[PDB]
Amino acid sequence: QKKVKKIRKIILKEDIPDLGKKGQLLDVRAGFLRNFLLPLGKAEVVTP
Amino acid sequence: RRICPFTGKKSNKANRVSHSNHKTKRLQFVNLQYKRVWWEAGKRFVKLRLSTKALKTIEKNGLDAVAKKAGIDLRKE
RNA sequence: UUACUGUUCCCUGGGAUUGGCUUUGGGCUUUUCCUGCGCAGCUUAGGUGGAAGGCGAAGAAGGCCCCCUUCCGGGGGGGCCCGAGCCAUCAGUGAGAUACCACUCUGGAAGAGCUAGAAUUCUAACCUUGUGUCAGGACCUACGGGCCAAGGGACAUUCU
RNA sequence: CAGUGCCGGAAGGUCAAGGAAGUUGGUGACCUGAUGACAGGGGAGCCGGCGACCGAAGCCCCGGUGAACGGCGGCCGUAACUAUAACGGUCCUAAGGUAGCGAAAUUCCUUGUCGGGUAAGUUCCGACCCGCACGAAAGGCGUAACGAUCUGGGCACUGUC
RNA sequence: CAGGGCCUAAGAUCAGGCCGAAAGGCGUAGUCGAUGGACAACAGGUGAAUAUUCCUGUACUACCCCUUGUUGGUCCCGAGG
RNA sequence: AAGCGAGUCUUCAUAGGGCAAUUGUCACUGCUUAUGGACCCGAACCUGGGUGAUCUAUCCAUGACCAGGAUGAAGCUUGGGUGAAACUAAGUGGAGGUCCGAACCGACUGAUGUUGAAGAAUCAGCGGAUGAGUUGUGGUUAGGGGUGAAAUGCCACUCG
RNA sequence: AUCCCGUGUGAAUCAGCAAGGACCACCUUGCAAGGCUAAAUACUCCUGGGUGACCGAUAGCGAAGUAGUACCGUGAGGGA
RNA sequence: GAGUUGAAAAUAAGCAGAGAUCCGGAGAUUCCCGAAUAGGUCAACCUUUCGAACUUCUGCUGAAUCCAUGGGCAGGCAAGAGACAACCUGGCGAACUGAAACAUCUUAGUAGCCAGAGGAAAAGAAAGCAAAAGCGAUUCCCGUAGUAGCGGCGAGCGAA
Ligand SMILES: [Mg+2]
Ligand SMILES: [Mg+2]
Ligand SMILES: [Mg+2]
Ligand SMILES: [Mg+2]
Ligand SMILES: [Mg+2]
Ligand SMILES: [Mg+2]
Ligand SMILES: [Mg+2]
Ligand SMILES: [Mg+2]
Ligand SMILES: [Mg+2]
Ligand SMILES: [Mg+2]
Ligand SMILES: [Mg+2]
Ligand SMILES: [Mg+2]
Ligand SMILES: [Mg+2]
Ligand SMILES: [Mg+2]
Ligand SMILES: [Mg+2]
Ligand SMILES: [Mg+2]
Ligand SMILES: [Mg+2]
Ligand SMILES: [Mg+2]
Ligand SMILES: [Mg+2]
Ligand SMILES: [Mg+2]
Ligand SMILES: [Mg+2]
Ligand SMILES: [Mg+2]
Ligand SMILES: [Mg+2]
Ligand SMILES: [Mg+2]
Ligand SMILES: [Mg+2]
Ligand SMILES: [Mg+2]
Ligand SMILES: [Mg+2]
Ligand SMILES: [Mg+2]
Ligand SMILES: [Mg+2]
Ligand SMILES: [Mg+2]
Ligand SMILES: [Mg+2]
Ligand SMILES: [Mg+2]
Ligand SMILES: [Mg+2]
Ligand SMILES: [Mg+2]
Ligand SMILES: [Mg+2]
Ligand SMILES: [Mg+2]
Ligand SMILES: [Mg+2]
Ligand SMILES: [Mg+2]
Ligand SMILES: [Mg+2]
Ligand SMILES: [Mg+2]
Ligand SMILES: [Mg+2]
Ligand SMILES: [Mg+2]
Ligand SMILES: [Mg+2]
Ligand SMILES: [Mg+2]
Ligand SMILES: [Mg+2]
Ligand SMILES: [Mg+2]
Ligand SMILES: [Mg+2]
Ligand SMILES: [Mg+2]
Ligand SMILES: [Mg+2]
Ligand SMILES: [Mg+2]
Ligand SMILES: [Mg+2]
Ligand SMILES: [Mg+2]
Ligand SMILES: [Mg+2]
Ligand SMILES: [Mg+2]
Ligand SMILES: [Mg+2]
Ligand SMILES: [Mg+2]
Ligand SMILES: [Mg+2]
Ligand SMILES: [Mg+2]
Ligand SMILES: [Mg+2]
Ligand SMILES: [Mg+2]
Ligand SMILES: [Mg+2]
Ligand SMILES: [Mg+2]
Ligand SMILES: [Mg+2]
Ligand SMILES: [Mg+2]
Ligand SMILES: [Mg+2]
Ligand SMILES: [Mg+2]
Ligand SMILES: [Mg+2]
Ligand SMILES: [Mg+2]
Ligand SMILES: [Mg+2]
Ligand SMILES: [Mg+2]
Ligand SMILES: [Mg+2]
Ligand SMILES: [Mg+2]
Ligand SMILES: [Mg+2]
Ligand SMILES: [Mg+2]
Ligand SMILES: [Mg+2]
Ligand SMILES: [Mg+2]
Ligand SMILES: [Mg+2]
Ligand SMILES: [Mg+2]
Ligand SMILES: [Mg+2]
Ligand SMILES: [Mg+2]
Ligand SMILES: [Mg+2]
Ligand SMILES: [Mg+2]
Ligand SMILES: [Mg+2]
Ligand SMILES: [Mg+2]
Ligand SMILES: [Mg+2]
Ligand SMILES: [Mg+2]
Ligand SMILES: [Mg+2]
Ligand SMILES: [Mg+2]
Ligand SMILES: [Mg+2]
Ligand SMILES: [Mg+2]
Ligand SMILES: [Mg+2]
Ligand SMILES: [Mg+2]
Ligand SMILES: [Mg+2]
Ligand SMILES: [Mg+2]
Ligand SMILES: [Mg+2]
Ligand SMILES: [Mg+2]
Ligand SMILES: [Mg+2]
Ligand SMILES: [Mg+2]
Ligand SMILES: [Mg+2]
Ligand SMILES: [Mg+2]
Ligand SMILES: [Mg+2]
Ligand SMILES: [Mg+2]
Ligand SMILES: [Mg+2]
Repeated sequence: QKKVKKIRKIILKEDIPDLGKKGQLLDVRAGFLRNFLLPLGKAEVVTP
Repeated sequence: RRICPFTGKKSNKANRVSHSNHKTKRLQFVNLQYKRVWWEAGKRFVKLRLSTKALKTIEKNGLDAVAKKAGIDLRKE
């Protein structure tokens, strides 16, 4: 139907460009999260 | 086959219908992708054909839940 | 076959697979500022309310000039010079003072915001190669497997 | 280069799914009406219709392209005698059949007319052009060699007669 | 002598592999597949019905057997043919 | 139709009009009707699933074959041409989808045959015969197909 | 409406959720997204009994004898 | 309980009242092909180092790669595989026909094919009916009923 921007809320475990310092809270697109951050150990998807 | 292992999706049997009401056999297919998925508990990727719904579900429940319900060992994959 | 109804190849848009940074830009804004020739006239009467108080040395009236809008009638406004005034029922006018202040409308501006569209990159999805390189008792210049690299790249492919 | 096809073009019109400002309806916590066996308005929610504007290709639009599909006309009048028409007028088209050939595997009327071959020729050869209805890569016109090809004549030869 | 116990061509099947409503389709190593490559026998005789097959002569391949001579050979692989 | 009910619908009006104010049933036998193959025999066809390339149509692999005779291209060597080259007899050479002609492949005319000797032949003649040739063995392509030097031909005496 | 599937979005837990033929209110009924279960019912390549207003060699099974045989077809198949 | 060595005589020999031939239960053997399964093949054969191939099972072993996966070796009377008339369940799924043509509709989710399992299968323990009164998993028959409905409101289809 209408494209709905997917929003994954995450914590950064290392510092990455444009994102920020280690141990940081953010919200991201699903593609960015699962295809880039997550395989490289860089981020962690959070649902407490 | 055009089948997702994980959700067991099948191609669906459907009539294409014209403005004239004239019916025709047709196939709607599962949306299948050749994807690599990260497996954290294996520290490694797995090549799979997946439905997109399956990809979703893997985001939601984590890969291992899904593969355990579908009974498919990530090792033999 | 330019009969009818369709199907298919194929082309093109939405959705999905599908991401990052940057630009440029169409339509809405968030403070806030620009802007109005019924006639009776101090005169290009903004509607509605608080309404005898405001604007000044964190420096006005008044003349010297820069800019922009323009119905060249005049309006906002930067610099400087200037130094104690522009003021209200003061009478007109359906509606009041450019003393001031709130949500705002006619269109303009600006930094900020939503959504496209568009163009440009980037690399990790995805695609394509490899007599590149490992590999089991031994091979895989036998298809293929893992790793690495190379070229593309969010296009394309596949699905709806 | 009008029609059709094909290619290229991007300014305007048209243009689906889908978005979408916004209106609109049903219900209804409730609020009032009413000498009839009831009725009228209505918040939130839920549900439904409509929907300005955004919305690609294609089409309409502009240009090219015949060894792409195909197409290549009428009517008049005129010259030392009959005649004919080089030359003019007009009409209509995208444009009006050039070179070469022509009674042809094409010619209706038709055994056209003329010449030749025969004692005698509806066939044959050459030429005229009045091409019903030739014509240029669905090629036009030539052409040595070739053909169990089609067609006319001649010598030899024969019971074909 | 002719095929098989040898080798491969066209082609066929095809472990794993890729794809596909099912059946299956494609395809790698492998394995099949002669109409080809490789490989050693002729004359005479007999003869109701067989003969390069049985008889008599000379042959020829492949193994095994002994003597002698050496110590590594065998396959996998590199090559010539 | 709510509904009324020996009445009711239409109506301002019973004013008129419409329809109503009553009726057995269960079998068996027959005749007909309907539904199934439906009185019987008779198509061309249509679709589904298999079976076929021992014939023929293309090809693939690997083999084999084509008596005999002619003709005489290039080339080459010689020898006159000029400094180079051209031009010309000569010899040699042995090309050709060359020629004549058996095998072999065809099938042009005629006669015979027509309940044939034969579901395409015999007889006399005829075309090709070193090639775009002939053929053997083993394979390939399969019917919404295949193959086609194209006839709608061929795909087991069957092929719009 | 109820039911079940492709593509995309995507809830609520009993103060709920679903159904009552678009939809809303009220009331009634029910508890989806985990499984498994006998009988009553269908059938005859057959087995054992039984009956027949069934046939009696052109009938009854194609087949009362080599019967899926002989024969025909490359084959599927036909078939006395 | 007396004769016997199939149809099936004849011949030849046996076996037999310490019980033959015969009938029933349980075992044994079961060449070659066939799922075919040591490898091959043109079924009923060949070659073999004599082997239930492959997939599951148990153990040992342990690639690229640490855990693993794959592979290798061994054990094992070893689970499966194939066959099967109709019925059944799932999957694919027509066309002639009817409609006096035909396209929606009908034929019909029928035939056919494929896969699967059983003596039956499937369904099945209310997120169900119903209607203000009540029922109490599924299946099957009678009836409701050719009713309500569906329908180029046609042919027809047809509940609860
Ligand atoms: Mg999304
Ligand atoms: Mg698309
Ligand atoms: Mg996208
Ligand atoms: Mg790269
Ligand atoms: Mg490799
Ligand atoms: Mg590699
Ligand atoms: Mg790049
Ligand atoms: Mg894309
Ligand atoms: Mg034109
Ligand atoms: Mg044109
Ligand atoms: Mg043009
Ligand atoms: Mg165009
Ligand atoms: Mg457009
Ligand atoms: Mg719209
Ligand atoms: Mg709206
Ligand atoms: Mg309303
Ligand atoms: Mg009310
Ligand atoms: Mg209301
Ligand atoms: Mg638009
Ligand atoms: Mg031309
Ligand atoms: Mg004439
Ligand atoms: Mg004539
Ligand atoms: Mg004459
Ligand atoms: Mg004559
Ligand atoms: Mg002539
Ligand atoms: Mg003509
Ligand atoms: Mg013409
Ligand atoms: Mg012509
Ligand atoms: Mg001509
Ligand atoms: Mg032409
Ligand atoms: Mg020609
Ligand atoms: Mg000539
Ligand atoms: Mg010829
Ligand atoms: Mg081969
Ligand atoms: Mg195969
Ligand atoms: Mg396999
Ligand atoms: Mg192979
Ligand atoms: Mg062999
Ligand atoms: Mg041989
Ligand atoms: Mg030998
Ligand atoms: Mg030999
Ligand atoms: Mg003999
Ligand atoms: Mg001899
Ligand atoms: Mg001797
Ligand atoms: Mg020897
Ligand atoms: Mg070698
Ligand atoms: Mg009356
Ligand atoms: Mg019939
Ligand atoms: Mg037809
Ligand atoms: Mg068929
Ligand atoms: Mg076949
Ligand atoms: Mg064959
Ligand atoms: Mg053949
Ligand atoms: Mg032949
Ligand atoms: Mg050959
Ligand atoms: Mg010979
Ligand atoms: Mg010769
Ligand atoms: Mg010669
Ligand atoms: Mg010749
Ligand atoms: Mg010749
Ligand atoms: Mg011929
Ligand atoms: Mg002859
Ligand atoms: Mg001859
Ligand atoms: Mg000849
Ligand atoms: Mg030659
Ligand atoms: Mg041919
Ligand atoms: Mg024809
Ligand atoms: Mg036949
Ligand atoms: Mg034939
Ligand atoms: Mg024919
Ligand atoms: Mg329900
Ligand atoms: Mg119901
Ligand atoms: Mg479904
Ligand atoms: Mg969903
Ligand atoms: Mg919840
Ligand atoms: Mg619902
Ligand atoms: Mg309920
Ligand atoms: Mg529950
Ligand atoms: Mg449900
Ligand atoms: Mg349950
Ligand atoms: Mg069950
Ligand atoms: Mg008889
Ligand atoms: Mg009989
Ligand atoms: Mg009798
Ligand atoms: Mg036995
Ligand atoms: Mg034996
Ligand atoms: Mg075997
Ligand atoms: Mg076998
Ligand atoms: Mg170990
Ligand atoms: Mg390891
Ligand atoms: Mg293992
Ligand atoms: Mg084992
Ligand atoms: Mg089985
Ligand atoms: Mg089976
Ligand atoms: Mg069984
Ligand atoms: Mg029909
Ligand atoms: Mg029909
Ligand atoms: Mg009909
Ligand atoms: Mg009819
Ligand atoms: Mg039972
Ligand atoms: Mg059951
Ligand atoms: Mg119970
Ligand atoms: Mg329960």
